[PDB]
Amino acid sequence: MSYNYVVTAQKPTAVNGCVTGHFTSAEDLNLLIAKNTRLEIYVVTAEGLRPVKEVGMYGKIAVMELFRPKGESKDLLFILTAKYNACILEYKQSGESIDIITRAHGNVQDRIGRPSETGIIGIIDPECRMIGLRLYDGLFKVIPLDRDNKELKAFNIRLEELHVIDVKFLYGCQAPTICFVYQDPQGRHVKTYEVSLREKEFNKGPWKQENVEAEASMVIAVPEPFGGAIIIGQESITYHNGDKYLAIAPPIIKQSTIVCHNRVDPNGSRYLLGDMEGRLFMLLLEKEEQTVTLKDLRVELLGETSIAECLTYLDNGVVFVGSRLGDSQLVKLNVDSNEQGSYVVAMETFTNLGPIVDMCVVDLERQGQGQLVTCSGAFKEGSLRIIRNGIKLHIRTVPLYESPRKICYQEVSQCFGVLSSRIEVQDGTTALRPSASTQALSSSVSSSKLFETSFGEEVEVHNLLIIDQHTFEVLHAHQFLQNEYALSLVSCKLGKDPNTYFIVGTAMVYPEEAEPKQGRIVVFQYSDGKLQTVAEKEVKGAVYSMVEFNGKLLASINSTVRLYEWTTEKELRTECNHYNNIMALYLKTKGDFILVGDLMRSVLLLAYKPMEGNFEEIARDFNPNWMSAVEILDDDNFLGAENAFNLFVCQKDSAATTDEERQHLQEVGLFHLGEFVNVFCHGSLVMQPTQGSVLFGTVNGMIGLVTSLSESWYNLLLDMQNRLNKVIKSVGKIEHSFWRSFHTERKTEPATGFIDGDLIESFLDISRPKMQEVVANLQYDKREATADDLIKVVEELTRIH
Amino acid sequence: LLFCPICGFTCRQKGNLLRHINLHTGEKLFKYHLY
Amino acid sequence: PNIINFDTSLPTSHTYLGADMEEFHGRTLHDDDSCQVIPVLPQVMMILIPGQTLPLQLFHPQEVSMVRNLIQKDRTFAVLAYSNVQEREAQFGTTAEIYAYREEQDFGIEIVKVKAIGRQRFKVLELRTQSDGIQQAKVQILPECVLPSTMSAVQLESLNKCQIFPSKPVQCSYKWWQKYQKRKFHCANLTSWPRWLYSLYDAETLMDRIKKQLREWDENLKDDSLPSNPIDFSYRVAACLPIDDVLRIQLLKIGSAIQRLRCELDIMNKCTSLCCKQCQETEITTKNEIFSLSLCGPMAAYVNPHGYVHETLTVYKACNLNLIGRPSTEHSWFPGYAWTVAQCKICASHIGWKFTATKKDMSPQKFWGLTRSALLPTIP
Ligand SMILES: O=C1CC[C@H](N2C(=O)c3ccc(N4CCOCC4)cc3C2=O)C(=O)N1
Ligand SMILES: [Zn+2]
Ligand SMILES: [Zn+2]
Repeated sequence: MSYNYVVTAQKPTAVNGCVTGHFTSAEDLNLLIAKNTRLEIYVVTAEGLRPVKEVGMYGKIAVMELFRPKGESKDLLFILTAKYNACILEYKQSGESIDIITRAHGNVQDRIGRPSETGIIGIIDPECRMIGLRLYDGLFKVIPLDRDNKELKAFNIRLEELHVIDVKFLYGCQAPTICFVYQDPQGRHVKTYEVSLREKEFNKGPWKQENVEAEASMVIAVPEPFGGAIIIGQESITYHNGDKYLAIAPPIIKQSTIVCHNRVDPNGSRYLLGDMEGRLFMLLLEKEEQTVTLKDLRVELLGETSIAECLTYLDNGVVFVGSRLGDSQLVKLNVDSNEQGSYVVAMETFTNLGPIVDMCVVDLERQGQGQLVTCSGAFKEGSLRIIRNGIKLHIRTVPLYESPRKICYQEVSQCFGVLSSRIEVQDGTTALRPSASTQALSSSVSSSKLFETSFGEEVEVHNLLIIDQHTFEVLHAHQFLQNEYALSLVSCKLGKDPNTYFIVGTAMVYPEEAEPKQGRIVVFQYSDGKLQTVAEKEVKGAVYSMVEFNGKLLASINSTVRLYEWTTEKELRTECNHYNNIMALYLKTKGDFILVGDLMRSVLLLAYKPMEGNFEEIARDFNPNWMSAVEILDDDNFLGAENAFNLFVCQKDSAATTDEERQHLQEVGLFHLGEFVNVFCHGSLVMQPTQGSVLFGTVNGMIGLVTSLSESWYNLLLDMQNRLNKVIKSVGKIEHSFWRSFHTERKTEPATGFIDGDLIESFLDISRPKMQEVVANLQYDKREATADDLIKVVEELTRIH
Repeated sequence: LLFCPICGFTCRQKGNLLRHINLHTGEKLFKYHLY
Repeated sequence: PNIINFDTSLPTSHTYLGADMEEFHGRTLHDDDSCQVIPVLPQVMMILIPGQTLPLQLFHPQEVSMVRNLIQKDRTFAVLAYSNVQEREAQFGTTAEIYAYREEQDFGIEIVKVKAIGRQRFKVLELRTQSDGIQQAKVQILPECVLPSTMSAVQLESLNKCQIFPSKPVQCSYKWWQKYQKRKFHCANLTSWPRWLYSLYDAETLMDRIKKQLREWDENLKDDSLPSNPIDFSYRVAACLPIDDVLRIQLLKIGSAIQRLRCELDIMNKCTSLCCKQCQETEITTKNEIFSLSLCGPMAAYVNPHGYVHETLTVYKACNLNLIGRPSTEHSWFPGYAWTVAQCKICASHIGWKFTATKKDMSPQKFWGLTRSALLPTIP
């Protein structure tokens, strides 16, 4: 009963996987990068990366491995998607035509099983005898890598260790041995098994079971002639091989967890390691011949990069650093350190807009074309991103070196108000690095009468930053009270006051209290380059959200919705209250309607009654599920994002006979987006068929657009989707309907009420014979639809973003 | 001597027994309970 | 509130009912939303929470025959959650699986003693009377909505490894929970909400807070004595809370363990006093007096010699109670203790009993058991 259209204005930019090998040809050195649903294949050259291809997958790439079974001249690519679609693909080039062949594919889902705590694990035997998957606790799935197994038919082997933390395939074994670190009440142990395909079962591992560090997390399968494995934990790096045992406890790696690694040398003599704070180390394996055996382990701090999700060493000291929290990097490892003792020098930076935690659409140049200003990144990678359509999407970066959380725009003062957070070590606290909040032109610290420790303890300092819209310099930085957490920010006029204010909601958060018991609503005015605290109100809870409601202020305090009026004395006077029994995390408004939402999808819809001066529960829809954002498309339709990365639409249908149906929001649209939407925002990026425009920003840095379609256009485009799915060859042979089906966990239903804009737009990139196949016996305005009419329709659709 | 089927109330005369038993706020399903 | 030398496992056995009874271990469950038809006992009227034990005595021949039939087949009947006791409203109910049965011919009449256990909540689709006087009801088996972790969707693949914490140590708790929050909800920086906000919806954190608030009721409350599953823990807490019937109905309606735990924490933090139902101002006790003398928590259901079911809450102190009778060990619900009738001082209505230890070496020497149906919660 709803008709919506979703397009990707910006493709996902966060990197969640990178591999190196020989995929395009036996001689080329290829780098493969996974950006959620995109796969980018580059050829590594002395001049950097040469993009060879980019492919769209109908899934979230969770596993991506390259292997070369005996008889193959190039590497084959094994990919598993978050919905458990497995595929072995090959790279075929005919003249100038590039196409990723699908050598084999299947779905390795099990109808039963709890998804593992540590997520999906996918490994391949060094001899390419099989693929080992860890998807559910207590089971180990084996896919024999026999060329006859074109359906990727796997079998399970029971694991006696339910809490497996990591697992790898060992080198130099006559049988496909696995070494894995797991946990039990007695601590963490490294254990080895010997997989048998003939018997489809485990066998006693080569060496033995052994006890490891309490925080052992990472397993590295060292190649020949070393063999064995390296276990990396919080404080120690150990090497186990048969009876041989080695250990080191370097103090450099003790201030951050090592999360990613990569083998530098083919013989395993060098490894790259990366911590959670952007430090890049080198691990060196000193070998001595007696047969070659390991002599010692040494760790060196190569330098500092962007906070790395994955690392891969390409060649000639060049390393690609794929990051989720910041721009990906191409850096070079120098032989000798520079003046600051860093061996790492950045060569290239690849843009990454994710995570987008908030954004606002503003017409800075006032040409009638909006620009999207987003709070992207986290920690030292935090920044503002100004995105505008070019004459294809020009992006400007404003580094902040601290996490930006909320953003709003003030036309009168020509500035943005940005809530930001910086981590400070409780030394009495000191900043880790210079950041926007500390280097502001002028600054102030909250001073309100209202309201243990350790050296290594970390605390969050929250600031309101006034940033010029032209130079994007930090004009002002106001620091909030200690332990105060700034949650909401609006800029608006109130009452008869002709001034425009920045209004901030904050909660007093202490580690002792489970939920905040007191909080603040602060009203600042930015005038003549000064930020003055015009008013201050104490409330008994956390002000989770705030909105200007028809000249008044509508705030959400814990589980209450409070409407304040702005009296002549410039103070907030409570006009009315409403109690919902749910924490009003999301608070949207349209006209006199208020949408109140909870983290568990408990949606309700209130209406303000001016004559009665009170709220009334117009409608309600409670359904246990995690919810990340909501928006009001129009008076009736409400759009939200929920678990398993899917959009949903709820409809009120006030013209219902029975009062039960008048108080129910029937879900009228579901669509597996594949992205975790963080923020919704009404606006458009094109100069001002479809109605409305709601941009949304997600965790992977993707920006999408949702608009409303008429029933006729929705039916036509649904028909077009059905036509195309039979014509377009999906990579990995994943069905589009399965990809876009609502997912959750073991509970999937087909998507409805949503037109996949990307699939429609792909109609323009197919050969004319394919277009003719797609357009056949179709009805267009009835009449006999022709290829050119659909080309015109798709071209019109492409202009909304 | 008189017992209350609901609680262990004990009393001598009968009027108080009926008063208390009726005081019990409940459907007092005497049909399904008393021996 | 002396140290409990008492074997808290005693009352849960319902030794007062009689000697050993035919115990059935044949657990029976119906698939989610599976439509079923089940019988009903008109005698029972209590709100049964799944996992809570309901003891009963039946003397009427119709009920005896019905339970005899139930022993064959599944041994599962229904308990209607009467929103309004009159006219048997019964918009929701709970399946009770009979797990103990005994038969006796004392008094010259056939008598059957039963112990059932709540198994599954359900919605009543159709309630119809049979020719034998045993109502048979249509049952839509409500499901247990199990949600994944809040950060399961937003979780960096690199940090997925190391998500398993080492263990809990046998200030230390505060530091461990700070570390747990910091590590579990790190990827909360990828979203628009803080870590503590996600902690407010974390199953483990909510159970820990509930345990912290329960420990005041039992100093010997070893963790193993409380369920570790969020669903079982939530149902146990809901069964042990001294709340009115409307709140019990509300807790039964909720299908998600997270929501049940949040509502339970709200109720615990709000309710303060326990007052007389037949009055409106005579406060019989306060939450601070609630203490657990059983493995089932402070509040549990027992039967009298005439089959009436009382949900008694055990406390170490009561006020405004007029005592009647003499300490009688007969049919005492707490072995080694003698009971006496207790009435409200103002309206002289039955509120509960006072129990006194029969041995001088037994602690606590005295305490009280107040019937839930004879009390109402009072907020300040
Ligand atoms: O803990 C306890 C205390 C109360 C409870 N109870 C009753 O409500 C009750 C009512 C009448 C009773 N009589 C039946 C006839 O001859 C003696 C008096 C006995 C009880 C009794 O034990 C119980 O069974 N166990
Ligand atoms: Zn009585
Ligand atoms: Zn009274």
